[PDB]
Amino acid sequence: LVRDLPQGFSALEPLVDLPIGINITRFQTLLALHRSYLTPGDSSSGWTA
Amino acid sequence: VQLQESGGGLVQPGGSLRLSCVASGSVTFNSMGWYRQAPGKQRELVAQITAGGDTHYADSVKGRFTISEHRGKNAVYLEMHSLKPEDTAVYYCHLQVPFLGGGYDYWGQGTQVTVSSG
Amino acid sequence: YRVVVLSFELLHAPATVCGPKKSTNLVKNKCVNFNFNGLTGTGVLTESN
Ligand SMILES: *[C@@H]1O[C@H](CO)[C@@H](O)[C@H](O)[C@H]1NC(C)=O
Repeated sequence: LVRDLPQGFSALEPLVDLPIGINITRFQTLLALHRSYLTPGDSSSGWTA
Repeated sequence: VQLQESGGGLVQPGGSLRLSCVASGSVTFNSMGWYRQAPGKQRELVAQITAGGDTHYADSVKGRFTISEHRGKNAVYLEMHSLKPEDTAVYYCHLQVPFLGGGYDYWGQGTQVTVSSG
Repeated sequence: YRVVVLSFELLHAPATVCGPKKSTNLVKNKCVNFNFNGLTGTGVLTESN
């Protein structure tokens, strides 16, 4: 029942280091397309709006 | 990095010994896996234990491996008995640590175990 | 001629092919000089809970 960040504190544990060694300046997020681009539905073809 | 494992003993066929993934502390998990690989063949599966209680074994290892989980020392122990020379391999412990919803097992660590009469 | 080339990657990575930095054996309950992964010093080394 929280849409935004819930109030509280939680320490972050270090999962993994990656040996890349290149510059990074811009980033992007990849989502799952639940609907169809060729024949989009009227509604609910996505995931719960 | 994080976790680690080594050890193991070289024994004659038909013996019994306890492979142990040496503990690296309390880690969140739901599935512990013992897994074996030998050169010249595809890396194969040995057995998985589940924090809930599920236990799965490979088809070729019936009646010879017993898997157990110890939550105080948080280590999985495989007791192996009635050995035949097809177990000559190196054995790895793959984790389950939830990454985005599971993944990134720590099976980097290995234990070289060869069963032989000489 | 059987030609074998070993290319070693000395990059900004957690080293994986290493170990000839042999360790001999360790001693406990006795005041010794210790070099622990670069931590140099002296002391008695005991089991910790
Ligand atoms: C990448 O970073 C290096 C600094 O190490 C800099 O010299 C170089 O110009 C950078 N290149 C780009 C494309 O950002």
